[PDB]
Amino acid sequence: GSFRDCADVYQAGFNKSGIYTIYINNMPEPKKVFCNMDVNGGGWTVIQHREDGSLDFQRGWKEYKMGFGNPSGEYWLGNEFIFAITSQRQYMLRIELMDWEGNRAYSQYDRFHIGNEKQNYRLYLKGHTGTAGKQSSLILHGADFSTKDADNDNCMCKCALMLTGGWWFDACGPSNLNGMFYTAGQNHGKLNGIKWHYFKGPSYSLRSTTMMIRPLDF
Repeated sequence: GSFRDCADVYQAGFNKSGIYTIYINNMPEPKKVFCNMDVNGGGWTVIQHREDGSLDFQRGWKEYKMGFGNPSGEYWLGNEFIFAITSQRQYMLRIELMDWEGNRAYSQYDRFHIGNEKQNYRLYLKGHTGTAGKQSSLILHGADFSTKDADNDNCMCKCALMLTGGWWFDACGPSNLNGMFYTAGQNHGKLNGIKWHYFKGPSYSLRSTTMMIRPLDF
C-alpha cells in the first residue's frame, strides 16, 4: 500500500526487476507494472514495452487512457496512470531502444510530464540526452496525444491514421514507438513502424522499446 512507483520499491531495498503493484492517490485503482531495477541505478516504472508484436497497438483513446497488455510482456500503462504519477513530483523519462543488429541506444529527459485528459494528455519534455541521437525524436515543444479516433496533432493531416497507434504526433514528428511491429525481415522502408528518427532514421522499425520513469531526484 505504501509503494507509489518502482523508485519506492527500489528505495525499500527490493533490487530485482519484475512485476510489482503500485498505487497513488488520484489513480483510480492499483496498477501492476514492470520495475526495471538494472538501468543506471534502477527504480524505473515501465510505462511502455515492446519486443515481439504479440500486442496490437492500433487502439482508440479510451484504451490509450486506461492501459492495455500485461506487464509480463508488451504493454501500455495508460495515459491516466502516466498523468497520475507524473502529476505528483518531477519525473524523468528514459527510453531504451534496440535495433535488429544488436545495437542498444537510449534517450533520456530530465523533466517529463503530461497534461490531464482535457489537455489531451499533452507532452511536456525538457533536458534531452543519450546515445539515440543528439536531437530529441520526441517533440519537446507541445504535442497533444492523438489516436485513430482523436486527431489532436499539429498537422492538417491525421497522423494517427497515417502512422497507427497512439502518440504525441506533431506533423507527424520524429517518433512513434506505438506504431506497427515489423519483424527483422520487414523492418526497412516502413513509414508506420516503430521509429525513432535520430537513432535509425524515419523508415527503420525497431526491435524493442521500453519507456520508463523515475523521480528526477532518485
